[PDB]
Amino acid sequence: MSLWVDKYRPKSLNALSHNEELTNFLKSLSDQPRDLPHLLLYGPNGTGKKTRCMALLESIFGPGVYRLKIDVRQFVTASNRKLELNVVSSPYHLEITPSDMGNNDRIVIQELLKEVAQMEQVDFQDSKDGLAHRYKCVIINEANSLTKDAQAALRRTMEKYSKNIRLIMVCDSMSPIIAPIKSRCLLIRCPAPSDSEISTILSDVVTNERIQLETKDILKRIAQASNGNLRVSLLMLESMALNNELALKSSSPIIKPDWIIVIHKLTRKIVKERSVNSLIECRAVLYDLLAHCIPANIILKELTFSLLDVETLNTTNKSSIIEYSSVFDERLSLGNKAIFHLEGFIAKVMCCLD
Amino acid sequence: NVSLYKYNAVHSFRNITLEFGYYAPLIRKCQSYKKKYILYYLKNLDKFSDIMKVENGIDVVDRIGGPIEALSDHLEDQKKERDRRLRMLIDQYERNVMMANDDLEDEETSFNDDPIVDSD
Amino acid sequence: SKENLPWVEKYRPETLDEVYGQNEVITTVRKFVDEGKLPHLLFYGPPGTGKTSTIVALAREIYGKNYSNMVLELNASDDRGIDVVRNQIKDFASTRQIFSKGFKLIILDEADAMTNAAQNALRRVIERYTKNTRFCVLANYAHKLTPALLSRCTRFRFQPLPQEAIERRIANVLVHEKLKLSPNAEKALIELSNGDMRRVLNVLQSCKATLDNPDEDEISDDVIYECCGAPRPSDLKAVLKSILEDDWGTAHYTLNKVRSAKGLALIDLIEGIVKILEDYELQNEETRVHLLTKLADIEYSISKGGNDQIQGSAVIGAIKASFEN
Amino acid sequence: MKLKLIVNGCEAPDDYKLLRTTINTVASLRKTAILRFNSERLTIISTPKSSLNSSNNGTILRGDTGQLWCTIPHDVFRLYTVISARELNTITMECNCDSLLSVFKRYDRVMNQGSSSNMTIKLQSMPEWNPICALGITFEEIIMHSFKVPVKLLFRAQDTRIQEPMINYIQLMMYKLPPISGEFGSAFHGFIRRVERYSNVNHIHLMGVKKDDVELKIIVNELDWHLEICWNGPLDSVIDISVMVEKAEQESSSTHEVIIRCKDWKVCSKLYAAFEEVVLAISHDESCVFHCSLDRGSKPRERGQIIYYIARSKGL
Amino acid sequence: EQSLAQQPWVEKYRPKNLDEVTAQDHAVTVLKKTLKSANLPHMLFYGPPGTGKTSTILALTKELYGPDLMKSRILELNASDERGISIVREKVKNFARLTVSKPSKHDLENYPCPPYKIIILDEADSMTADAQSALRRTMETYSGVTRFCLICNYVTRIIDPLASRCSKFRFKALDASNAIDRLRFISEQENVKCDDGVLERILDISAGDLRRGITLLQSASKGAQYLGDGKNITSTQVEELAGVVPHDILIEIVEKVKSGDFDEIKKYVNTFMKSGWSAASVVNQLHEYYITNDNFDTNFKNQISWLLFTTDSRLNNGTNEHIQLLNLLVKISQL
Ligand SMILES: Nc1ncnc2c1ncn2[C@@H]1O[C@H](COP(=O)(O)OP(=O)(O)OP(O)(O)=S)[C@@H](O)[C@H]1O
Ligand SMILES: Nc1ncnc2c1ncn2[C@@H]1O[C@H](COP(=O)(O)OP(=O)(O)OP(O)(O)=S)[C@@H](O)[C@H]1O
Ligand SMILES: Nc1ncnc2c1ncn2[C@@H]1O[C@H](COP(=O)(O)OP(=O)(O)O)[C@@H](O)[C@H]1O
Ligand SMILES: [Mg+2]
Ligand SMILES: [Mg+2]
Repeated sequence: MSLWVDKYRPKSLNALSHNEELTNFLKSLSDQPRDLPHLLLYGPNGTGKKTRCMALLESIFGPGVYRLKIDVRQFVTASNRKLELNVVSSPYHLEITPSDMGNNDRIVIQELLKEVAQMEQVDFQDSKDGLAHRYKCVIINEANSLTKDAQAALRRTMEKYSKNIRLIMVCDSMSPIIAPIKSRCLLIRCPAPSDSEISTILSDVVTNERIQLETKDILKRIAQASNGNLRVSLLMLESMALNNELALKSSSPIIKPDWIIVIHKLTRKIVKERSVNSLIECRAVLYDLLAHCIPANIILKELTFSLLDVETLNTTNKSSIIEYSSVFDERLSLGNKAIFHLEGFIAKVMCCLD
Repeated sequence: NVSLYKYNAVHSFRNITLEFGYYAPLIRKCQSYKKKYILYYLKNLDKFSDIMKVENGIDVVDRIGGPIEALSDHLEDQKKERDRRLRMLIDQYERNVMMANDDLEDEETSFNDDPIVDSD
Repeated sequence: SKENLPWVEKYRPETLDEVYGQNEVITTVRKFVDEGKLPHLLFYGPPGTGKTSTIVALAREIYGKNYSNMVLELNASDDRGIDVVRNQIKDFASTRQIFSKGFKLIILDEADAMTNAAQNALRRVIERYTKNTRFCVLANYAHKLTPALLSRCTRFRFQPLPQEAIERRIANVLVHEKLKLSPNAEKALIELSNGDMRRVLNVLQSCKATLDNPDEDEISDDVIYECCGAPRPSDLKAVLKSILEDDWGTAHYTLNKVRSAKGLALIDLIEGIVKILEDYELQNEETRVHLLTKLADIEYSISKGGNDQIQGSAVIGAIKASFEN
Repeated sequence: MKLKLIVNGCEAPDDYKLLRTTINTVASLRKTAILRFNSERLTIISTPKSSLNSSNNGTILRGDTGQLWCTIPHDVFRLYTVISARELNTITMECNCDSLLSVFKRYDRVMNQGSSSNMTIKLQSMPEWNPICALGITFEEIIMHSFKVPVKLLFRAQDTRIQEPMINYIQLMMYKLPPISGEFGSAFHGFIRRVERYSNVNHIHLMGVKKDDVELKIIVNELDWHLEICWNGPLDSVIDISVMVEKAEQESSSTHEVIIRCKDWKVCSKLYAAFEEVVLAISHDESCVFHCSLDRGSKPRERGQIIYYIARSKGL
Repeated sequence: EQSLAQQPWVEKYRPKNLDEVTAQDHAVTVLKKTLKSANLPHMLFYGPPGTGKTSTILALTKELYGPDLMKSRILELNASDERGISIVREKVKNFARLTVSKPSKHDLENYPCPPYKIIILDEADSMTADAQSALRRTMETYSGVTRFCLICNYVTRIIDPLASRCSKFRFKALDASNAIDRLRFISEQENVKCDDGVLERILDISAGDLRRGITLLQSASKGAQYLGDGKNITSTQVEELAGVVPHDILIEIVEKVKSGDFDEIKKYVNTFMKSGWSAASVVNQLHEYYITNDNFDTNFKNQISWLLFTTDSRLNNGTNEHIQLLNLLVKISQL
């Protein structure tokens, strides 16, 4: 069947079970949705932002928002480069991820979204006389990944055509969002669930799946290992249950993403040996990680925080590590090729440790 | 494509690179192994009804991008295989719409109380 | 029709006698046309110094009032690729005059926007048809011009407008309009002009608009500052004094009050303070280094937006640390 | 739920042509069509609100708002055996237009060959598969050719939700188009199809102005030059988050205008070429209705009706 | 009634005429007197987000021409449109060269109808330098029948020749001192009941952006209406809606920084980032706390001001919030 992440996905505002204040605020937003402003939900990845957006859409329109189909929209660049984008559509709303088009994301904003904003939605009234108009809802996934040009192109589209369109953007951090876009949106903070709420959800799933649990401490350990990511918590719960014949025990290992263990091994190697050859081996590991399309900034963050957890290191080493991490994160943001900056960070760490 | 057309689930590419690309294949591989074991036991002979729903040729059970070996026209062929599996997925969903729709709750019992009559 | 025009275009010089601040260049070109020995010309200079006006006036003097018939003018708004150079410019330069009126004139305004290929194609066109045609190039950035083109042209530099020329032009505008300007207002206008006549004319038009009764009201420096929203010298002096003498809290409060009084922008205050400090007598040279580096960094950061209060505190701290040396 | 029907093309060819045109338009307008079989008439409906059509989400992606309704009097069918236990013995189904169109095309081919047989249609329960049934269709070819089409029945609650649009008749201006069979038919047919000469034109602005006492115009402003097309020939005039669409103030009491899409205009042209009596109704900045009427008498008989409602593509 | 209540408050209360524009009188006076002088120059509006530039230009065009004539006298282009060099050299040039359309008798009797068109280039700072250069002589040559209006947030992105050609108008930041009246009028129109000082708090939080303040007020009004208790809105609710870190959390962060233990700071920051607080707001609050504190010396304040400036610049570059925040906190702890 479907993965437990999607199997037990809440489908309504009243079905939510953590961050009750956010649920109440969302319900207040849906009281009079006629004048609903553009929304920008920001929060840690995997906390349930898309789920809450879908719940709000369901409250405004109904369960039909969850009936989703996929279409392919074709775009042509100036150089005639033909490419395609996936548009997820429901009878009441549309879903797009322009960042999938990289530097061409702006085209998606200039051609597709604008057109959607320009075409007023009207329909014959079933009972009353005359047409009826309803604004279209559009969701922009990974808003923080948009290039500055696409964000600039969004401005007048949001303003002029507010009657026909209402945007709901979702992001993990607002730092890459340009100030004009933040000015045009209602900002909604989405806190991560606490360990207790994650454990409660996992225990509910366990009860539903008839999985024998030795003690509830296993769920707490899984929640701790997930670092507040409920999706990861559910995925590891399913993996552990399947690998243990649906009978979890305190001795059952906790499965973590493979790249995370790889980064931990890289950190251990960096701490142990510091030399040019060690740096070349670390570069090989970094290139292997990048081959799997892991973002460079995520790699840098994971490596930095893995290094900071090493007990043998002292305060000065950790301070130098965080300094270098900040500098090279800025370099990555302003750079073109990530390998230079990751290798430079590792070299600086090796110099400071030795 | 497989997820969208078999489980009505939409996931971002970023989440696939980070979480799903490793966890989902492992789960599907474990489910397939359990299904094979159960089938063998039955041949040699409801609780796990969600486990034998995995199709051998349609469900991905391998880590996306291969294993991360770090510290422990192929592209054309892969695209052709992806297009083929997408065609099969579209075929599986094409008939589902006409076959039945959720619509709303109605008096289904009364509908059966007035059955079609065909005779000359 | 001229009344409806903006002052920047309404007061465009029509004759070479109306171009001020370029006495040497103007005299040279006037005598060249008097002797009928015009060479290929390059006019290099910063914005709003009179290059386009000067060249158009020279064309008018050479060809009277029918210059449009034997002058080929091209600028950045037109396409000037290699094909254009090969066909249009070449055909115009290789054809006889309309009525045998001496030589033809080709004006390439804003030639620094032309591509390298077009400039390279222009070399032999300029050289071969020198007898029948003369070329005039205008530029603000010489690094965009190829060495060959620079070598082929006689160079004339349009300096930033001197103060006296600006005063004479302002007097002409004031007599034209029914406008009165105060000496302090004129001094402030010249100071903010930075040698650009366009800025002077635009600010004067805005000041006239600001007057409730321009028929009798006189423009004061306060009117100029209001129209431009720029800080007064007293505000800059007070801010610098507070930064260099008072404590952090007092300096922060003083900066906030001075900015909130008239909604001043931080970049304007930074520029004014930099100008003031450029004349300061510093006995330690590292202070100048730190001031310049930190203030340039703050200006660059401001150019991209950011947090205004943090930037102001950064300016205060940078000045204090630099002067602590 | 017996639905035994007999169709013959050699008797009353007007009815057969009307049915063929209705099925063709519904097939070209949307993938699936609703069929209501009443004790008095058969209604063929193409609406985006149908269960199968709403899946495509045409309304929110391409503005598919037009609604097509066709009424076929029971006199068209030689045998009309419709017995049901609902209001006025009404049986509702949702069929696929492609298969029905293919079957009717084959029937037309056979008829053109020279056969004079009859087509028998019935509702059957296919054991192969809102239960899904089959529309068994059989006919002879001078050889008993039989084909079956899947069909889905609808409940009373589902049937009642599909309602015909109602327009404000008092605030509606109707023009009687010249007959196609008349001397002016070709001129008006060319006039309607004129805008098709411009490939890049997507919207057309229809206007009707009093002062044969009315005139009709088609305006195009999507080109580099303003374009106006005028018909100077004779033309007689017949005497939730939902919000109301904003209507622009009328320029004058005797001018009615509306902006629509070119595809809807092509459909209207096809309808005009199909039928004889055609009426164009305009609701200023609101909608355009194409009404094709077929008249037959014996005690006048029921009037065959085809109504196509088109919502405004843009505001005025 | 529902039709009017179908718009967000920012668009619902967009100024209609130049009289409704607030706090920008230094330029509004000139623009208004242009209606009588008919001597409109080329304009360069520049200023921070949500200060009334687009609203001002739209109101000016409406007052100059009117609902009917505007459609033939105005050409608007913004970032959502293609604005390459070819566009500037063909479409903008063609419109600038267009003959002035004949006003109708009603237009002449009702509106001044100046004898020129207007080309508006909103978000002009997104245009390339070459495309900007392509406008230089088009603006001068056709100034008799066309006037240009460029609008931007970053004036340095406009090439110097274009800035010289255009008369410059700087839109000031809208704060609790110059924009309070408009916000109070908007609240009164919507019958929003709030405690004394709430509007000033909203304006202070918005930091020069009236659009953000209006959106915050609308959110607070929606929350109050949903609650339906009849009580006045409070500053705490406004702060919570605005994403302001609670004072107790900031105090905890300050004590952690004062402790100076790297591991405790790391753990606290890791737990803190789970809530999702925006790093910019935390940095701004820390700057306000430290710079205005009387318990620290001049050297500490200079160093912390430079550190905060560096961190804010890095964040503006679009960096990882967790890393930058941890680095800033560690640096402050080592001071
Ligand atoms: N020397 C001058 N004497 C009088 N007015 C001047 C002078 N230079 C500029 N102006 C004024 O400023 C306007 C613009 O002058 P231009 O000659 O077009 O500027 P420019 O030197 O061409 O700068 P660029 O390179 O085009 S940005 C003229 O129409 C005059 O009103
Ligand atoms: N000066 C002002 N007077 C009245 N309302 C204002 C003012 N400035 C902003 N607003 C409000 O904020 C909304 C947006 O105003 P805009 O004119 O678009 O701001 P802006 O300067 O264009 O912001 P940018 O530069 O596009 S991010 C308006 O519709 C008003 O509701
Ligand atoms: N209140 C809740 N109860 C149960 N599960 C939840 C809840 N909120 C979120 N989830 C789970 O978290 C998973 C990921 O949430 P999602 O919205 O994709 O995170 P993101 O904010 O990164 O989009 C979902 O599969 C969902 O099942
Ligand atoms: Mg010039
Ligand atoms: Mg704007």
